[PDB]
Amino acid sequence: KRITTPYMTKYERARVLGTRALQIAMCAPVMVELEGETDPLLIAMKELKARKIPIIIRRYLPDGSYEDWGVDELIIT
Amino acid sequence: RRKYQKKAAACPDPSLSVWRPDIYFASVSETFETKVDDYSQEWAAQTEK
Amino acid sequence: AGILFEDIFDVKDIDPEGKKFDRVSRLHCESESFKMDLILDVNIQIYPVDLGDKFRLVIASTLYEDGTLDDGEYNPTDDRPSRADQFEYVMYGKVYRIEGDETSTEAATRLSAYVSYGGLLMRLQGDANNLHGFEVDSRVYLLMKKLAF
Repeated sequence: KRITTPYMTKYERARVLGTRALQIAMCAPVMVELEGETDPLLIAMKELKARKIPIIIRRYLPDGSYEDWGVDELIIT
Repeated sequence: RRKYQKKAAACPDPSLSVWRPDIYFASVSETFETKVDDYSQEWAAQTEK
Repeated sequence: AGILFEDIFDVKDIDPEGKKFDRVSRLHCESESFKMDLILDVNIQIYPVDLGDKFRLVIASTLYEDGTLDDGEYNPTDDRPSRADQFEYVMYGKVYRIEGDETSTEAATRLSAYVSYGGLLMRLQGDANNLHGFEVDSRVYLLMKKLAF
Protein backbone atom coordinates (compact mmCIF):
# COMPACT_ATOMS: atom_id res chain seq x y z
CA LYS A 1 0.00 0.00 0.00
CA ARG A 2 1.93 2.98 -1.36
CA ILE A 3 0.11 6.22 -2.18
CA THR A 4 2.51 8.96 -3.28
CA THR A 5 3.11 10.44 -6.71
CA PRO A 6 3.80 7.70 -9.29
CA TYR A 7 5.78 10.29 -11.21
CA MET A 8 9.43 10.71 -10.40
CA THR A 9 9.97 14.34 -9.46
CA LYS A 10 12.94 16.45 -10.49
CA TYR A 11 14.92 16.10 -7.25
CA GLU A 12 14.47 12.32 -7.36
CA ARG A 13 16.03 12.26 -10.82
CA ALA A 14 18.85 14.54 -9.67
CA ARG A 15 19.88 12.37 -6.71
CA VAL A 16 19.37 9.07 -8.55
CA LEU A 17 21.46 10.22 -11.52
CA GLY A 18 24.04 11.74 -9.17
CA THR A 19 24.59 8.64 -7.05
CA ARG A 20 24.26 6.37 -10.09
CA ALA A 21 26.89 8.48 -11.85
CA LEU A 22 29.06 7.94 -8.80
CA GLN A 23 27.94 4.27 -8.98
CA ILE A 24 29.63 4.38 -12.40
CA ALA A 25 32.85 6.12 -11.35
CA MET A 26 35.77 4.44 -9.51
CA CYS A 27 35.78 1.44 -11.90
CA ALA A 28 32.19 0.61 -11.09
CA PRO A 29 30.34 -1.74 -13.48
CA VAL A 30 28.03 -0.33 -16.14
CA MET A 31 24.92 -2.10 -17.44
CA VAL A 32 24.35 -0.60 -20.92
CA GLU A 33 26.38 -0.57 -24.11
CA LEU A 34 28.25 2.69 -24.59
CA GLU A 35 29.32 4.63 -27.65
CA GLY A 36 32.42 5.72 -25.77
CA GLU A 37 31.89 8.78 -23.59
CA THR A 38 33.96 9.67 -20.53
CA ASP A 39 31.40 11.85 -18.73
CA PRO A 40 29.56 9.64 -16.20
CA LEU A 41 26.46 11.85 -16.29
CA LEU A 42 25.75 10.86 -19.90
CA ILE A 43 26.19 7.20 -18.94
CA ALA A 44 23.88 7.46 -15.93
CA MET A 45 21.31 9.40 -17.94
CA LYS A 46 21.27 6.74 -20.65
CA GLU A 47 20.43 4.09 -18.04
CA LEU A 48 17.52 6.26 -16.89
CA LYS A 49 16.04 6.05 -20.39
CA ALA A 50 16.87 2.33 -20.18
CA ARG A 51 15.05 1.97 -16.80
CA LYS A 52 18.04 -0.12 -15.72
CA ILE A 53 18.99 1.88 -12.60
CA PRO A 54 18.12 -0.50 -9.73
CA ILE A 55 17.93 2.13 -6.97
CA ILE A 56 15.15 1.98 -4.34
CA ILE A 57 14.05 5.34 -2.88
CA ARG A 58 12.91 5.79 0.74
CA ARG A 59 10.52 8.73 0.44
CA TYR A 60 10.39 10.04 4.03
CA LEU A 61 6.87 10.99 5.03
CA PRO A 62 7.06 13.46 7.95
CA ASP A 63 5.96 10.97 10.61
CA GLY A 64 9.21 9.04 10.27
CA SER A 65 7.69 6.50 7.92
CA TYR A 66 8.72 5.80 4.34
CA GLU A 67 7.64 4.07 1.15
CA ASP A 68 10.06 2.07 -0.99
CA TRP A 69 9.57 3.09 -4.60
CA GLY A 70 11.78 1.74 -7.36
CA VAL A 71 13.36 3.79 -10.15
CA ASP A 72 12.48 0.85 -12.41
CA GLU A 73 8.80 1.54 -11.74
CA LEU A 74 8.83 5.34 -11.46
CA ILE A 75 7.42 7.20 -14.46
CA ILE A 76 9.79 9.87 -15.76
CA THR A 77 8.32 13.00 -17.32
CA ARG B 1 -37.84 12.48 7.84
CA ARG B 2 -36.81 12.61 4.20
CA LYS B 3 -35.98 16.28 4.76
CA TYR B 4 -32.55 15.08 5.95
CA GLN B 5 -32.01 13.91 2.36
CA LYS B 6 -33.90 16.77 0.68
CA LYS B 7 -31.74 19.25 2.51
CA ALA B 8 -28.42 17.53 1.96
CA ALA B 9 -26.43 17.07 5.17
CA ALA B 10 -23.71 19.28 3.69
CA CYS B 11 -22.41 20.27 0.35
CA PRO B 12 -19.87 17.72 -0.86
CA ASP B 13 -16.26 18.56 -0.16
CA PRO B 14 -13.86 19.99 -2.77
CA SER B 15 -12.44 17.46 -5.19
CA LEU B 16 -8.87 18.00 -3.97
CA SER B 17 -9.60 17.71 -0.27
CA VAL B 18 -11.43 14.44 -0.69
CA TRP B 19 -9.69 12.36 -3.43
CA ARG B 20 -6.25 14.09 -3.34
CA PRO B 21 -4.79 15.32 -6.66
CA ASP B 22 -1.40 13.58 -6.92
CA ILE B 23 -2.79 10.05 -7.32
CA TYR B 24 -6.44 10.43 -8.21
CA PHE B 25 -6.79 11.60 -11.82
CA ALA B 26 -9.26 14.33 -12.86
CA SER B 27 -9.49 15.81 -9.35
CA VAL B 28 -8.98 19.52 -10.04
CA SER B 29 -10.17 22.73 -8.43
CA GLU B 30 -13.69 24.08 -8.88
CA THR B 31 -12.33 27.16 -10.66
CA PHE B 32 -10.37 25.04 -13.12
CA GLU B 33 -13.35 22.73 -13.63
CA THR B 34 -15.48 25.77 -14.48
CA LYS B 35 -12.80 27.02 -16.90
CA VAL B 36 -12.48 23.61 -18.61
CA ASP B 37 -16.24 23.29 -18.97
CA ASP B 38 -16.72 26.81 -20.35
CA TYR B 39 -13.98 26.15 -22.88
CA SER B 40 -15.61 22.83 -23.83
CA GLN B 41 -18.89 24.67 -24.46
CA GLU B 42 -17.08 27.30 -26.54
CA TRP B 43 -14.91 24.73 -28.35
CA ALA B 44 -17.92 22.74 -29.51
CA ALA B 45 -19.46 25.95 -30.85
CA GLN B 46 -16.39 26.92 -32.87
CA THR B 47 -15.73 23.32 -34.00
CA GLU B 48 -19.35 23.00 -35.17
CA LYS B 49 -18.35 25.11 -38.19
CA ALA C 1 -4.37 16.83 -63.99
CA GLY C 2 -3.70 18.14 -60.51
CA ILE C 3 -5.41 21.49 -61.02
CA LEU C 4 -7.36 22.73 -58.01
CA PHE C 5 -8.40 26.08 -59.48
CA GLU C 6 -8.32 27.94 -62.80
CA ASP C 7 -9.84 31.29 -63.74
CA ILE C 8 -8.96 34.50 -65.59
CA PHE C 9 -8.96 37.50 -63.25
CA ASP C 10 -8.78 41.26 -63.69
CA VAL C 11 -7.00 43.76 -61.43
CA LYS C 12 -9.33 46.49 -60.23
CA ASP C 13 -7.50 48.03 -57.27
CA ILE C 14 -3.99 48.10 -55.79
CA ASP C 15 -3.24 48.88 -52.10
CA PRO C 16 -6.48 50.39 -50.72
CA GLU C 17 -5.65 49.54 -47.11
CA GLY C 18 -2.66 51.86 -47.24
CA LYS C 19 -0.13 49.32 -45.96
CA LYS C 20 2.39 49.73 -48.76
CA PHE C 21 5.13 47.16 -48.37
CA ASP C 22 8.22 47.56 -50.51
CA ARG C 23 8.59 44.95 -53.30
CA VAL C 24 5.13 43.46 -52.50
CA SER C 25 1.77 44.86 -53.66
CA ARG C 26 -1.86 43.96 -52.97
CA LEU C 27 -4.09 43.13 -55.93
CA HIS C 28 -7.83 43.28 -55.32
CA CYS C 29 -8.96 41.33 -58.37
CA GLU C 30 -12.37 40.17 -59.55
CA SER C 31 -13.20 37.31 -61.86
CA GLU C 32 -15.03 37.84 -65.14
CA SER C 33 -16.53 34.45 -66.02
CA PHE C 34 -17.50 33.75 -62.41
CA LYS C 35 -18.26 36.33 -59.73
CA MET C 36 -15.37 35.45 -57.42
CA ASP C 37 -12.80 37.84 -55.99
CA LEU C 38 -9.12 37.76 -55.19
CA ILE C 39 -6.51 39.39 -52.98
CA LEU C 40 -3.01 38.65 -54.19
CA ASP C 41 0.47 39.72 -53.13
CA VAL C 42 2.94 39.58 -56.01
CA ASN C 43 6.60 40.60 -56.16
CA ILE C 44 6.79 43.90 -58.03
CA GLN C 45 10.60 43.77 -58.26
CA ILE C 46 10.43 40.49 -60.17
CA TYR C 47 7.05 40.48 -61.92
CA PRO C 48 5.29 43.85 -62.10
CA VAL C 49 1.49 44.17 -62.29
CA ASP C 50 -0.46 47.41 -62.74
CA LEU C 51 -4.21 47.98 -62.43
CA GLY C 52 -6.56 47.25 -65.31
CA ASP C 53 -4.42 44.30 -66.42
CA LYS C 54 -5.82 40.80 -66.94
CA PHE C 55 -4.03 37.57 -66.12
CA ARG C 56 -4.52 33.82 -66.24
CA LEU C 57 -4.48 32.18 -62.80
CA VAL C 58 -3.96 28.48 -62.06
CA ILE C 59 -3.69 26.99 -58.57
CA ALA C 60 -2.34 23.47 -58.78
CA SER C 61 -1.24 20.95 -56.20
CA THR C 62 1.49 19.49 -58.40
CA LEU C 63 3.68 20.51 -61.32
CA TYR C 64 3.78 16.96 -62.68
CA GLU C 65 0.69 16.84 -64.89
CA ASP C 66 1.54 13.18 -65.58
CA GLY C 67 2.47 10.76 -62.82
CA THR C 68 0.87 12.73 -59.99
CA LEU C 69 2.85 12.17 -56.79
CA ASP C 70 3.51 15.80 -55.50
CA ASP C 71 6.65 14.88 -53.55
CA GLY C 72 7.19 18.38 -52.18
CA GLU C 73 10.90 19.00 -52.70
CA TYR C 74 12.72 21.42 -54.99
CA ASN C 75 15.62 20.15 -57.08
CA PRO C 76 17.19 22.65 -59.51
CA THR C 77 19.25 19.84 -61.06
CA ASP C 78 16.08 18.15 -62.36
CA ASP C 79 14.76 19.16 -65.77
CA ARG C 80 11.45 17.38 -66.31
CA PRO C 81 8.50 18.59 -68.42
CA SER C 82 6.27 20.17 -65.78
CA ARG C 83 3.41 22.67 -65.62
CA ALA C 84 5.49 25.68 -64.57
CA ASP C 85 7.14 26.21 -67.97
CA GLN C 86 3.93 27.54 -69.55
CA PHE C 87 3.52 30.42 -67.07
CA GLU C 88 5.68 33.30 -65.91
CA TYR C 89 5.27 33.50 -62.12
CA VAL C 90 5.27 30.45 -59.84
CA MET C 91 4.82 30.48 -56.06
CA TYR C 92 4.56 27.72 -53.44
CA GLY C 93 2.67 27.98 -50.17
CA LYS C 94 0.31 26.38 -47.67
CA VAL C 95 -3.39 26.94 -47.19
CA TYR C 96 -3.78 28.01 -43.58
CA ARG C 97 -7.35 29.22 -43.08
CA ILE C 98 -10.69 28.30 -44.64
CA GLU C 99 -13.44 30.51 -43.19
CA GLY C 100 -16.64 31.11 -45.14
CA ASP C 101 -19.84 33.05 -44.54
CA GLU C 102 -21.91 30.25 -43.03
CA THR C 103 -24.87 30.55 -40.66
CA SER C 104 -25.22 26.95 -39.34
CA THR C 105 -25.07 25.80 -42.96
CA GLU C 106 -22.33 23.60 -44.40
CA ALA C 107 -20.54 24.79 -47.58
CA ALA C 108 -22.39 28.08 -47.90
CA THR C 109 -22.51 30.51 -50.83
CA ARG C 110 -19.34 32.34 -49.74
CA LEU C 111 -16.20 30.40 -48.83
CA SER C 112 -12.80 32.03 -48.33
CA ALA C 113 -9.54 30.07 -48.52
CA TYR C 114 -6.40 31.76 -47.23
CA VAL C 115 -3.06 30.83 -48.78
CA SER C 116 0.28 32.02 -47.40
CA TYR C 117 3.15 31.71 -49.88
CA GLY C 118 5.95 31.92 -47.37
CA GLY C 119 4.61 35.23 -46.12
CA LEU C 120 2.87 36.59 -49.19
CA LEU C 121 -0.79 36.15 -48.45
CA MET C 122 -3.78 35.40 -50.66
CA ARG C 123 -7.56 35.42 -50.26
CA LEU C 124 -9.66 33.44 -52.72
CA GLN C 125 -13.35 33.89 -51.91
CA GLY C 126 -16.21 32.70 -54.07
CA ASP C 127 -18.78 29.99 -54.55
CA ALA C 128 -17.94 26.96 -52.45
CA ASN C 129 -18.57 24.66 -55.43
CA ASN C 130 -15.13 25.52 -56.85
CA LEU C 131 -13.03 25.35 -53.68
CA HIS C 132 -13.54 21.68 -52.85
CA GLY C 133 -9.88 20.73 -53.13
CA PHE C 134 -8.55 23.18 -50.56
CA GLU C 135 -7.95 21.73 -47.11
CA VAL C 136 -6.02 23.18 -44.20
CA ASP C 137 -2.22 22.65 -44.52
CA SER C 138 -2.34 21.67 -48.19
CA ARG C 139 0.83 22.50 -50.14
CA VAL C 140 -0.55 24.23 -53.21
CA TYR C 141 1.29 26.04 -56.01
CA LEU C 142 0.29 29.33 -57.59
CA LEU C 143 0.76 29.62 -61.33
CA MET C 144 0.18 32.90 -63.12
CA LYS C 145 0.59 34.61 -66.50
CA LYS C 146 -0.49 38.04 -67.74
CA LEU C 147 -2.26 38.25 -71.11
CA ALA C 148 -2.95 41.52 -72.92
CA PHE C 149 -5.66 42.02 -75.54
